[PDB]
Amino acid sequence: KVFGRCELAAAMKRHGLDNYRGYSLGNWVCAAKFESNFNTQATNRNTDGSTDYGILQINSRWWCNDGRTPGSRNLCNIPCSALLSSDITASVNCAKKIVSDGNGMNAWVAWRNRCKGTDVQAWIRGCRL
Ligand code: NA
Repeated sequence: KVFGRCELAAAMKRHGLDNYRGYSLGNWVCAAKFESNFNTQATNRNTDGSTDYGILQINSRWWCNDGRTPGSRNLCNIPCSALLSSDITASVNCAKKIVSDGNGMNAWVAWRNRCKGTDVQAWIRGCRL
């Protein structure tokens, strides 16, 4: 599924991301925009044997198990295929873990490069929340 901006914002709000660990909703929407272009099926296969999965491009070395990645930790305790669903629940639950495991949103390269320091409220402006 390719989400709309406001539709994704509402889904992320329903799942408790607004102000999760001090990150406003627009940060999460911005991260998804630049990680995956709002596409739940996005995959990026890296040369290091790992793969980034889903709307938040969560990597298979630390966070989910795909059976193919060296050094797997599976800290979210999920198969990576769960991150390719049309429903965002598994991606949101794992994203919450990423931040709870002592990372901030700097764990997402697209957040740090394209969202940090910007007016991230723009990403939820005009939306029914
Ligand atoms: Na996309």
